[PDB]
Amino acid sequence: AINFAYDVVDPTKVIKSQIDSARVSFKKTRETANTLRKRSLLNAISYLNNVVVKKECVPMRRYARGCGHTRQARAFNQRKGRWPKKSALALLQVLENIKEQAVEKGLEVEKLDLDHVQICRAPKVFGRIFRAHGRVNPFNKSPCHILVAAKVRD
Amino acid sequence: GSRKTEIIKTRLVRARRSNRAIPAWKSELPEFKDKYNMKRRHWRAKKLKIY
Amino acid sequence: SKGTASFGKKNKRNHTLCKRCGKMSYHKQLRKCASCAYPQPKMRTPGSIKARRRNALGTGRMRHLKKVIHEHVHGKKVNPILAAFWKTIK
Amino acid sequence: KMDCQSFREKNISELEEEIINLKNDLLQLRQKKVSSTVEPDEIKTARKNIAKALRVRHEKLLEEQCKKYENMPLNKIPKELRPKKTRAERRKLTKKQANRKVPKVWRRELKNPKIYFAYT
Amino acid sequence: KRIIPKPDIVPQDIIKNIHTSEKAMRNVEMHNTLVLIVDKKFNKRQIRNAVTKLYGCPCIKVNTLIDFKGRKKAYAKLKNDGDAIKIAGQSGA
Amino acid sequence: MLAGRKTKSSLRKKQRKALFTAVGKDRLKRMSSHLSEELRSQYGFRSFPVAVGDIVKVHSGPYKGKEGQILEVFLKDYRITVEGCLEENEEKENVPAKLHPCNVTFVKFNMDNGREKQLEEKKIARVQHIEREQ
RNA sequence: GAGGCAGUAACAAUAUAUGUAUAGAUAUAGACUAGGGUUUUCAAUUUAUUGAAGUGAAUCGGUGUUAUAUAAAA
RNA sequence: UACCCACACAUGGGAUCAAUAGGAUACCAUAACGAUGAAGGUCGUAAUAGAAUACGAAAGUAUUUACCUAAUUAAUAUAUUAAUGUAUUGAUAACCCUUUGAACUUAAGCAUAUCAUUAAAAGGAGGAAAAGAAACUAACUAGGAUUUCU
Ligand SMILES: [Mg+2]
Ligand SMILES: [Mg+2]
Ligand SMILES: [Mg+2]
Ligand SMILES: [Mg+2]
Ligand SMILES: [Mg+2]
Ligand SMILES: [Mg+2]
Ligand SMILES: [Mg+2]
Ligand SMILES: [Mg+2]
Ligand SMILES: [Mg+2]
Ligand SMILES: [Mg+2]
Ligand SMILES: [Mg+2]
Ligand SMILES: [Mg+2]
Ligand SMILES: [Mg+2]
Ligand SMILES: [Mg+2]
Ligand SMILES: [Mg+2]
Ligand SMILES: [Mg+2]
Ligand SMILES: [Mg+2]
Ligand SMILES: [Zn+2]
Repeated sequence: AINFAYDVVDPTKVIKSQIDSARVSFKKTRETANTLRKRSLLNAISYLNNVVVKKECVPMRRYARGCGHTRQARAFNQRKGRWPKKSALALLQVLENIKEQAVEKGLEVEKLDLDHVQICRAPKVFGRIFRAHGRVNPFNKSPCHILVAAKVRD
Repeated sequence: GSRKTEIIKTRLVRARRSNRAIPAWKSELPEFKDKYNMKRRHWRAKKLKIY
Repeated sequence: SKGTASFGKKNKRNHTLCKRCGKMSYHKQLRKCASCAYPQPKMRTPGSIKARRRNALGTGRMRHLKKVIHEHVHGKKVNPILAAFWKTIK
Repeated sequence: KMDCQSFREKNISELEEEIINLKNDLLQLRQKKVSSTVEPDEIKTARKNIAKALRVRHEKLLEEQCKKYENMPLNKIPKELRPKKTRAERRKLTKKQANRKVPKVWRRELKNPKIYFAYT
Repeated sequence: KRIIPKPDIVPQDIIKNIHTSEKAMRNVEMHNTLVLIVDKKFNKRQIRNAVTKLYGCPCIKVNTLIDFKGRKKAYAKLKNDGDAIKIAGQSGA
Repeated sequence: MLAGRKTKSSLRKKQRKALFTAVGKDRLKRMSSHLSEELRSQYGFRSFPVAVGDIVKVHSGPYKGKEGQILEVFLKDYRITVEGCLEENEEKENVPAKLHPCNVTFVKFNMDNGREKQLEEKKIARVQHIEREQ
């Protein structure tokens, strides 16, 4: 029951969807979703399938220390790029669910646009490891919340 | 180890019985709606000390 | 070695159940309980101050002393067949 | 259900035939639990019937014992029928034995009894 | 040895019920044997004497067992043919 | 202060423990109700404990004025349900209301399980108390 | 309770257009005792969770004798 | 695009304030165990049962009381004629009566001294125990068993 930080001016023609505490790493889904805003919904699903088959890359901007250079990141005027698998499959499941509510409410699929995309941190899940000389160190992981809203064009 | 005395078998039978979750007929009651057992054990993690 | 290589050789068990106390502190070679000292009639004095808390009088069932306290406060109910008989004693 | 009053009516020989016939009733009820369904209050009423019936039997044999040892001293009767108070009281000596006194004392106090007098 | 005694041991005290498993049903037909559940404290000689008192059919040998759940089960061979099918039918199993 | 101790005390926590952990005849007398005026002329006492099936009338609260019959009694909660009263739920308003029996006065009795034997025993014991004083 | 260093060090990653098969690759294998105690078998739902079933002795071990005032599952 | 600042809205965590079937201290009453089997333990009993809690084959709401346990078909002694009867044995964690008995510490070091007629340890009883009717105190114009307070 995470609330949205989106301010809705028209209650009709706004579609929201949500996944809470997904089991994907936080720093990698933040890197993929930075360029999804102000796009058509049809261009987004075509773009995310090219990341899985390694034909388009993701430009690392915030957390980017130690990433290999490539030539596919010239489209963003960048010099770093990577292709995360598991982060793209979690975002693809959200965009299909938006497409199903549009045909149930009878809206037109081509006219939609992505408007509000934010993710945030989540409570941890703890773990363990056993190192040399008999010492024990933590081995925990960090999930995230995913929030996406779609709006029709004018 | 397939060669036990009388006391070792009688103690081992009782220790098997007490490792169980709450039955389903009790969980529908208002008292035990969300309560669950906390005293369960695992046979590989913790040992029983019976010898 | 003294460390990891010598902990494989520990597969012998020395202490077993006691009849009187129920703990696993009965030596099978020395033939004596390390907590209650079983073959002696008197029980062993405990080792510390906290050890007197763990098995004192009153943490048990008190199958008899619950009755004796209850006849102190309220009177004892008598059997009428037994009450008539005791008056016929010399 | 069964009342405790009906067991006190019957004979000693008639009390024994009921306990066996009640015990036969528990056998067919317990087999019904395995191979059929059993009502949710049916076994418990049958178990408590035998506990009430045995308690009348234990009382009827006891009144036979009282008529046999009716007038005897205390060291003749068995120890179970003796009155019990506590172990420290059974070793105490009686009130009659504690107040006995030497002839030099009780002869003296019989000459000078108590006086009731008034203010100073 | 006491003044007021307990009553005598009655054959309804030893036998509890009749096992109705799949392995027990194979032992009824092919081998004419009965699978009972008894109390834990009684031995082999008293179990066999009790079965010939209840159902009125002679029993020869009894093999006992203590399973892992704390019960005690007995495998009672019957002498005459057709006894175990008749007994389990009248008892309601 | 174990359970049902029935003390003479003035502390807040000592008196409230006797209200929760009461048992027996003490739990019955907490749930009593006031008599009508015409019923007071027949017997002469003030109040009496409550059984199932006698006609009562609410005299205080948001349900003031309504008259109904008693459907259930809950000893573990000190609450009762009166006919004709409705309470809102998340689906409907068909839930009957739950009231405390100190807010109700009953109009007509219900004679079951030796109820007339008990009422005549109290009316005998009351007038003997008046003869002691004069 | 939560940061930086940092998604950095350190570990895991066999082939087939149709397959309950055709191939490749690494590791000797199986029984009694000491220790473990339901991990056994099956069903349903995804090295997990719940529920049933399963250990049958006149001749296989203990219970017996002793090691110069408590000793043997070889 | 990254780095910095300002404002508005959402995550993360359980501080502040309010409550309370819990504790702490002082006073008053009681001061009831055990061979007629104690205190404590092991295993079992619920119509559908795991923890907790109550209860013994009469077993999850006025009698019964499974098996070990001083645990006893005994041991140390007395009485009657090898057998029978009687008395003792175990639990305590405050107060009471005996036995045995330290050191740390203080002396600005330390060895007599002090801590100390203490702590630990052992034996023996009761609701209280021990003490108690001058082979005394005094030097006065003489007092009067024991115990406790100033
Ligand atoms: Mg690098
Ligand atoms: Mg490592
Ligand atoms: Mg190690
Ligand atoms: Mg073993
Ligand atoms: Mg291990
Ligand atoms: Mg060795
Ligand atoms: Mg050794
Ligand atoms: Mg066998
Ligand atoms: Mg590698
Ligand atoms: Mg399994
Ligand atoms: Mg000091
Ligand atoms: Mg010094
Ligand atoms: Mg100094
Ligand atoms: Mg020095
Ligand atoms: Mg000294
Ligand atoms: Mg005194
Ligand atoms: Mg004295
Ligand atoms: Zn012991």
